[PDB]
Amino acid sequence: MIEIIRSKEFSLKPMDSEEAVLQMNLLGHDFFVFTDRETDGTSIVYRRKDGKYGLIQTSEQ
Amino acid sequence: MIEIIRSKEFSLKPMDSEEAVLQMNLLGHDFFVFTDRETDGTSIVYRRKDGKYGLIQTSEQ
Repeated sequence: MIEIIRSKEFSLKPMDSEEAVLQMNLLGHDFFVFTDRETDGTSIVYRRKDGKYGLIQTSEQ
Repeated sequence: MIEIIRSKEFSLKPMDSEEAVLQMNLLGHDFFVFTDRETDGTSIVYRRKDGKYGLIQTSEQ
């Protein structure tokens, strides 16, 4: 049985995806939360095992 | 060489993590973007291979 774990802080301090993914790779986590200082908005960086990375962008609706 | 791919839409329509993770599991994606209608804020649901799920919450700073 799973638990869905609530966690906000990975790094919230705004940085590029390259920056985020960098640290995503340090944890070895399949994904990392970062905001992009451009707009200071939330964008998540994930490990695309195809040789890419999956970037998501949320600014609410 | 990677590309960081920009994509916002997985489902932005606000739903619980359970709801999101459900569909995360339909894609087989290690993670899924959903907002939580509670506050209508962004929270990402990810596949914790430990038998959990990783939930992230972003409401900006």
